[PDB]
Amino acid sequence: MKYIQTEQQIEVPEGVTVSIKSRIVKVVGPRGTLTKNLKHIDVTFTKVNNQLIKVAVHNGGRKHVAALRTVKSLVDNMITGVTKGYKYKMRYVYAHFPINVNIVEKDGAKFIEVRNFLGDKKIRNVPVRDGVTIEFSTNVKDEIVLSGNSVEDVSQNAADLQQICRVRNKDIRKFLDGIYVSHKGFIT
Amino acid sequence: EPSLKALASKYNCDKSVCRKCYARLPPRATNCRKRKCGHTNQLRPKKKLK
Amino acid sequence: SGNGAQGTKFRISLGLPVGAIMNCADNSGARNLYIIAVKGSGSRLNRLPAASLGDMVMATVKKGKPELRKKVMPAIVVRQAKSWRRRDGVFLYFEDNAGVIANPKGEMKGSAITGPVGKECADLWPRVASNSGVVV
RNA sequence: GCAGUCAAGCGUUCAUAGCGACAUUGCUUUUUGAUUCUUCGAUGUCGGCUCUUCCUAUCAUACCGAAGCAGAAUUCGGUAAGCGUUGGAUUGUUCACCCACUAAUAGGGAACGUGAGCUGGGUUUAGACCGUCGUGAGACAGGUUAGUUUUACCCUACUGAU
RNA sequence: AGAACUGGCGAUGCGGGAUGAACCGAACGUAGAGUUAAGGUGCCGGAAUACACGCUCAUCAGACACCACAAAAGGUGUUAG
Ligand SMILES: [Cl-]
Ligand SMILES: [Mg+2]
Ligand SMILES: [Mg+2]
Ligand SMILES: [Mg+2]
Ligand SMILES: [Mg+2]
Ligand SMILES: [Mg+2]
Ligand SMILES: [Mg+2]
Ligand SMILES: [Mg+2]
Ligand SMILES: [Mg+2]
Ligand SMILES: [Mg+2]
Ligand SMILES: [Mg+2]
Ligand SMILES: [Mg+2]
Ligand SMILES: [Mg+2]
Ligand SMILES: [Mg+2]
Ligand SMILES: [Zn+2]
Repeated sequence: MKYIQTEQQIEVPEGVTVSIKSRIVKVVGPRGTLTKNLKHIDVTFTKVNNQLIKVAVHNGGRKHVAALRTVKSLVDNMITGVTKGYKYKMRYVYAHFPINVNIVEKDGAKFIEVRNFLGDKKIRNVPVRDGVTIEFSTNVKDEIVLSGNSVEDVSQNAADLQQICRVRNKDIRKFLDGIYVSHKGFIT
Repeated sequence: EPSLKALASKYNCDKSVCRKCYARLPPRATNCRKRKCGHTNQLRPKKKLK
Repeated sequence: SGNGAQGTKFRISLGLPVGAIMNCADNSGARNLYIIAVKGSGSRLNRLPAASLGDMVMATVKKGKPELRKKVMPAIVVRQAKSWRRRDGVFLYFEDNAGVIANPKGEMKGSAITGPVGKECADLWPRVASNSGVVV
């Protein structure tokens, strides 16, 4: 109904510096630097002090206000990404055919290889996005760990691994074979 | 593997189905996301295996 | 050829369209075979299905034992009068057209074949090769 | 002819996997009627053959969702007309009915596409036969047999050529 | 297809509805000036890309009587009650 004013608060810890100009957000922390372009929302940022940043929408409708809270979450994820990081844990689920997963190098592209999924002869490869590191945890059976500063890069990279192992022409209720995200958390 | 079977069932079995366009939906959804059926609220749970 | 064939066959010039009558080279009691269809044939307007050496056809016995007549049965062509080219560059042909009565799996109804048998047919159908005396 | 809404019930339990009574809202012009506006100083009339293109209410092929989807097979639905959709016996047939191959043998439109493109078996001139009807001449959307298919050199369109 | 009252077309141009026998405006000797009707003023096109308060975003939006079509039933789309 064209609300006069809507505000959201963004906190920053001691070790994180945030520079915003012309809707360009650069977050620098102990773990690195993240950047984001937000020239599609029409909001205004202001600085209250060294530990608080406000974002506001003036004379906005229901749909415009709904995107204001999205900005706060996106900026907050950048802040905690450069401080705590993100960790996604995935498990291998199979009934008969073991799933073999290894990191391979192909023309300097840092791929990950999936072999013998449901006995398939086809070789499955998923590119590893920049800034994402992949480790195979010990003392845990069939677990792969993805880490990075960007939550979107880590989450989407893990999503690619789930989609590449979809069963076709079978009852997926019975054939529950694949790799699935089992835990979302932080590096620290 | 009861622990791993539950994890896989969360993505393959714990879903809702639209009664008009058969779209696969979150279990707690109230309306279908598809524009083809006009975001209808007529939904049913996904049938369990046997 | 249908089911029961061992391997594939290089293309051979067709010389036996539907309606052709070929000799029966086995000892099942039939004297000729009247081809009504060709297994694995394609579709084209006005084009007659045609068979060559080694093809499996559907045939009816016109002359022979009474119990073999008035019915449809599969058959395999073993000789061809139409000339065809082999991949070694040789054009060759037989004196007559001949076939043998078989089942859908390719097993022969009879147990003996008179006259020569083409090499392509023998390799495709193991049962024909067993009952054949001279290949080519 | 095709498609919705409602849900008493069918479905071992279980309205809506797949179906669905009693009612009710539409769409289509590939059926047949209703009408009589155009044409009787004439728009060549059934079917087939040949050839091009269009529609999607999709038979097959590509990728998917759903199931009372273990596998195999099948069923319901979505995006999709890009690409295919046949060979024969009987009948003038459209239609129909069988045999067979096939990934499949989906449904339609274009003056019920297409006769100065063909063909002329049917219908629908004059000859002739039969049955029933009529005193009779003759009648029969009943059966049967024989019966002339004309013209492009003009304009445009199209295909090639200066 | 067939009646009732009135107004029209037929017998009638002119401005408007892109286009149209019947609708809207208005009925006609030859000319000049001024003002209007119905309908219009982004460009085609003469005339404000005027003013004011709201509503709507459609991967088939909508756009002006006669008139060149759309319904039952639905949507935590958005708005008001
Ligand atoms: Cl009479
Ligand atoms: Mg004339
Ligand atoms: Mg003409
Ligand atoms: Mg004429
Ligand atoms: Mg016609
Ligand atoms: Mg003619
Ligand atoms: Mg013509
Ligand atoms: Mg003509
Ligand atoms: Mg005739
Ligand atoms: Mg006559
Ligand atoms: Mg009248
Ligand atoms: Mg008059
Ligand atoms: Mg108009
Ligand atoms: Mg102007
Ligand atoms: Zn839906």
